[PDB]
Amino acid sequence: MEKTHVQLSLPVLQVRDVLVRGFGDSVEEVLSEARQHLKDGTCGLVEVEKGVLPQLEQPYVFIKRSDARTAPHGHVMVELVAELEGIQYGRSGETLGVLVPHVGEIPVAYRKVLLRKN
Ligand SMILES: Nc1nc2ccc(I)cc2s1
Repeated sequence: MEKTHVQLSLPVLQVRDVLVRGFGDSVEEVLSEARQHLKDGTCGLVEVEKGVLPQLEQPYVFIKRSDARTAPHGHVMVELVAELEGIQYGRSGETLGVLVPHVGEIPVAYRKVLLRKN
């Protein structure tokens, strides 16, 4: 009975602090693990700038904006899209960041999102 969307506040991490630099070894695994870490409260977000992606591990999981009107309760509506070797699995809007495991690193901010659970 999972609701279609969940309001989450994600810790924003600096890339050089991240200890576990991705979720796994295949597109299906990284999407699965991302969704589990989101449910457990153990997922962080790295904002993408020059130099960030080469310091993280593929496949990547991005959170991308899913619409233009829903910022319900101050949370941007987003969905997950994976990337491996330049091919994306999903099509969505602008990237808010790359998701990574959170294992206790100190964040620099929080990003409020309304996440589509599949
Ligand atoms: N299918 C499911 N994916 C997710 C993603 C985030 C959260 I919180 C719960 C679930 S259950």
